[PDB]
Amino acid sequence: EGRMQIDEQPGNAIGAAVEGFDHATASDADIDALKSTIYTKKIAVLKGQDLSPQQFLALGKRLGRPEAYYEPMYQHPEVTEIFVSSNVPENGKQIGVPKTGKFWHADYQFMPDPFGITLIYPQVIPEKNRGTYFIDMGRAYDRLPEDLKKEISGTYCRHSVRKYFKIRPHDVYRPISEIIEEVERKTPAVVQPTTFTHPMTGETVLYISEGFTVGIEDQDGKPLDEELLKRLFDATGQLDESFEHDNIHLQSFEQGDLLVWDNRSLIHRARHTTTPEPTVSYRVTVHDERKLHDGI
Ligand SMILES: C[C@H](CC(=O)O)NCC(=O)O
Ligand SMILES: O=C(O)CCC(=O)C(=O)O
Ligand SMILES: [Fe+3]
Repeated sequence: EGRMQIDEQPGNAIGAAVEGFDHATASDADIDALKSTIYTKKIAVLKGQDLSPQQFLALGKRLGRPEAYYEPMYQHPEVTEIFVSSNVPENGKQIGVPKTGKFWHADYQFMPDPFGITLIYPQVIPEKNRGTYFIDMGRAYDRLPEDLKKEISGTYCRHSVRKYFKIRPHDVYRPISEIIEEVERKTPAVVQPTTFTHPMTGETVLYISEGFTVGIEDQDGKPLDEELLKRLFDATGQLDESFEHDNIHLQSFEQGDLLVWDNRSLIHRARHTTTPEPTVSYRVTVHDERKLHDGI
């Protein structure tokens, strides 16, 4: 340690900026303070990071245990644990996958054991149409009308990647039904309580997203009408295509920034493709000292 400085946004405003962070030299107390900022301010922006892919993984390893993405076409060619979102060819070749995350989601919400912390290190940043949208789903839960809180009490949700699974090069010429069935086998839909208690803060989190949450079911396992999910998406801001809803936060960044966020509390989305500007980002996703929630 000696010079990491965390500047948290005041009051209830989301976010924090972190100056002087060096993952190779930060103390244990520095790391614990950064993690507390992540869980309470939700998004920590590390400033002035000039890191190789290997150094980025090393930074993630200070915060938790990295997990590689289960579909390897997303993986960086040198570092399996880095997920690459890219639409800039390198020597004419596609690296990673283009145009990822164009829907509201929490990362790995369709998997049984999601990690708690996402790290994004932007490489190529659109000049005009840059940033990622976020909604804090604990704050969104707290803002629901009381009767809507009651209606989801006791319920469970089903989450699946089936809508947004991306076709891979080796899928060409396969019948689509075989791919659909392979997705159901490899990544079956996962049931979770509709709300859970955040292990680090005690907040109640509404754990749903328009992109991955495919059904809601009662306290006894019987499917409820998806009109309930639509009303929850509506109330929490996930159906507002203008992105002006009060719950929505647009997180911008500049070169050298590195975003670290709470993947229990937040859902996120890419912006509309209103410009032809490219995006390249590297992502590391880490498990911290607790499961996503205590029922895992
Ligand atoms: C479906 C996405 C990948 C993609 O948007 O192409 N998975 C992100 C994640 O849930 O970690
Ligand atoms: O969830 C996905 O589709 C993968 C990409 C992603 O998580 C993101 O772009 O934020
Ligand atoms: Fe994502």
